[PDB]
Parts: sequence; structure tokens; C-alpha cells
Amino acid sequence: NPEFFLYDIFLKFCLKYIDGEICHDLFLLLGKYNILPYDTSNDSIYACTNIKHLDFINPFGVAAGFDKNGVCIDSILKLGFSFIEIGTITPRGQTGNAKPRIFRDVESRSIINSCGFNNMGCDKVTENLILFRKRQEEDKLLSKHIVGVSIGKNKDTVNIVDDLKYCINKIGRYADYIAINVSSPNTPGLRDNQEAGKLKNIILSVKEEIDNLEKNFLWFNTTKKKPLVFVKLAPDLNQEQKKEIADVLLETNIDGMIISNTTTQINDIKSFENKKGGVSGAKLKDISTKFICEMYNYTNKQIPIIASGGIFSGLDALEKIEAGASVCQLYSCLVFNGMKSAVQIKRELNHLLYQRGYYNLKEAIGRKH
Ligand SMILES: Cc1cc2nc3c(=O)[nH]c(=O)nc-3n(C[C@H](O)[C@H](O)[C@H](O)COP(=O)(O)O)c2cc1C
Ligand SMILES: Cn1nc2c(=O)n(C3CC3)ncc2c1[C@](N)(c1ccc(C(F)(F)F)c(Cl)c1)C1CC1
Ligand SMILES: O=c1cc(C(O)O)[nH]c(=O)[nH]1
Repeated sequence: NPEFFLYDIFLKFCLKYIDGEICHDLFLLLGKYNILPYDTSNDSIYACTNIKHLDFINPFGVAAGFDKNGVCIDSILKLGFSFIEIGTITPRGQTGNAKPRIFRDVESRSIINSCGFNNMGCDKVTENLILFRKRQEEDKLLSKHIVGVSIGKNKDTVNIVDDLKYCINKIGRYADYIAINVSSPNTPGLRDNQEAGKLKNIILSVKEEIDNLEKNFLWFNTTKKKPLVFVKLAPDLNQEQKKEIADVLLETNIDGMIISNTTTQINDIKSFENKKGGVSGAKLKDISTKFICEMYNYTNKQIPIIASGGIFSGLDALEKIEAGASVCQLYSCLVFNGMKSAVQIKRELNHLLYQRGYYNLKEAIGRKH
């Protein structure tokens, strides 16, 4: 498309001279005024995918933390993504940790960030999403797109479940699915909530609040159904903990599990030495894919997987799919490849299934095993 490629020229300049968050702000500003490129081409019906009754028109979305406030949904989706996960949001607004809090190593295609759940808050983001859903009702290019909401807790909150209830009660009826973020490394003490008991109570409380929205049309979202419940897991756990978690998720009946968030155990990027925050990008790819393989077995194939971590190429995506993933989220690939990310990776993925003899994307899930 003539429009996508023009932004590629500025991409290398930005990654070299401009601060990361200015780049983020500009991208949100471009999309706010609908001057970002569009991809209105039909997607391969053999590349479509689904999680339960959620039907994704293609297997690529944008991971949480990119449009943390839902102010740029239309333009991002129209870049060629099937869905976007907004958030992570909290009940009360937060400015996050001090800036600068985002750093990029172009050579390794890696990012380290210490944002700290900066967001307008549930109320304002809820307003933004309500505005999007109204625009969705009048734009054909948005009728089949999916919007999930990642929810979290304020830094000063003590109990996580209390904050999760507020988000569900206010933005729950506008979300196609809810992602439980208990894996951020930039808010103290959160990852400790991944212990089985606490995670079990979290999932039941989140699933209880969603089911209770009906009791007290209701679903002003894409599906017209109640939102599914997903959990995003951190990769820095030992094997016994992963086993407990798998047992919890299945027992609690989780609709899916995102794998994964950022990691804190990587220490071989020279420009990131002595910096706080979680690391994203290519270096996280192989680590995350194994977390899927492990969890996919621990779950006995009964819990769908959503892949997030170092996905840059169509083959990187098929590695995630064949490992057990049903859909993929991008974040760093967007940062380092830009407006063309979705078009390039969708074209590459279609080329791949053709050579490998697959009938459709569904045939590839877990074929690695
Ligand atoms: C600057 C930055 C901010 C992020 N913010 C969030 C967030 O708010 N909530 C969340 O669940 N994940 C967040 N993430 C993690 C991403 O969603 C994703 O898991 C990570 O970037 C790895 O994917 P990638 O290798 O394709 O970049 C953030 C990542 C980065 C780099
Ligand atoms: C270079 N870039 N850096 C980013 C970054 O650091 N983030 C934050 C989350 C961590 N998000 C997006 C970042 C981009 C981005 N590739 C970009 C920004 C601005 C321009 C320009 F030239 F129009 F101004 C261009 Cl062409 C491309 C954006 C499209 C995904
Ligand atoms: O889940 C998360 C959250 C953050 C943040 O808000 O700082 N950053 C990440 O890399 N992952």
C-alpha cells in the first residue's frame, strides 16, 4: 500500500534520535486524527482463528500496554490487526514511574520498560471505549474487530480482587474479553499473586463479577456476549509453580492464558545494564515459546494459548502456533517494523502454511508436539 511504506522511512530516524515515549505519543496522535495507513484487504479465510466463541478474522493483534487508555483503537485496528488489548488499566489513574521509563536496543530488537501501570483510570478509559463502540456501530472496517481489556491494580492498592471488581463493573459490558494481568514486574508484589491459592481466588472473583453483570441490550461489544476471562502469566517462575497455576486455571475454568509478559532475568544487553523494568522483543522469543510448550502440556491442551513475546516474522508466529498457540499479539514488532507490521507478518504467515501443506491455521495448533 502506498501509505504504509512512507512511514518506514521515518522509522529508522525515530529509533535512532527520538525518545521512545515521544514515538509512542506521536503514534497515538497520528491514529487519533485518522492519518495512519489502512489495510482494507481481505484476510485469508484459512488464517482465521478462534478462542471458544471469539472469532478472530486473523491471528495478529496488538498486546496490552500500547494503547493503555483506548484513545487510538480505530486507527491501530485499521493497520491490519484483528484485535487489540487495551490497558492494563487500574481503577484510579496513575502517572507511572518517573521518565525516562522506556529504552530500546535497535540492534537486538529489544525493549526494556518500567512504565508502572500509567493510565487515565477505569472511568476515563471506559468513556473512551464507549466512544469507540459507538464509532464501531457506524464503520464497516470495525464491525468484526475484537477489543479486550487488560485489568490491573493501583500501586497503592492492597487487595487485587477489589480493584478487579471495579474494572469489571464499569468496563466489563463493553469488553469482548478480560485479561487478568498478574505478571507485571513494575508494580511491587504483583507477581507474588501468581501463587495458586491467590490466583485461584482472583480468577473465581473475576469470573464471578462477570457472571453477575447479567443478574443485576447488556453487552455493548462486538460479540453481544459476556466477556471471556484470560490470565497473562509471567515467565520467571519455577516448574512446580507452573504446575500449580495450570491446575488452578483449568479448575477455575479460564477461557485462555496469555504467554507471556516481560522478563527480568535477561542481563546480556549492554545498553540495558543496571536498568529496572521488564525486557521485551526478540531475546524473549525462544524463552516464551517454551513457556507455551510447558504450560500447553501442563494444561493438557484444555486451555487455549495466546502468544506474546518476540514475534517479528511469520515463522516466529508459526513457531508460537505450532507450539500450541491459537492467536498472537505483537508489541515490539510494531515498534521496530512500524506501520507495516501487520501486513508484512500476515503475508509471511500465509506464505508459510502454503509451503507446509496446512489446510488452515487451525491445523497447525500444537503440531510441533
Ligand atoms: C513499553 C512497554 C509497555 C508495556 N505495558 C504493558 C502493560 O501495560 N500491560 C501488559 O499486560 N503488558 C505490557 N507490556 C508487555 C507487552 O504486552 C508484551 O508482552 C511485550 O512487549 C513482549 O512482546 P514483544 O516481544 O512482541 O514486544 C509492555 C511492554 C512494553 C515494552
Ligand atoms: C519508532 N517507534 N518507537 C516506538 C516506541 O518506543 N513505542 C513504545 C511502546 C514502547 N511504541 C511505538 C514506537 C515506534 C513506531 N514504530 C513509530 C513511531 C513514530 C513514527 C513517526 F515517524 F511517524 F513519527 C514512526 Cl514512522 C513509527 C510506532 C508505530 C509503532
Ligand atoms: O505487564 C506489564 C506492565 C508494565 C508497566 O506498566 O510497566 N510493563 C511491562 O513490560 N509489562
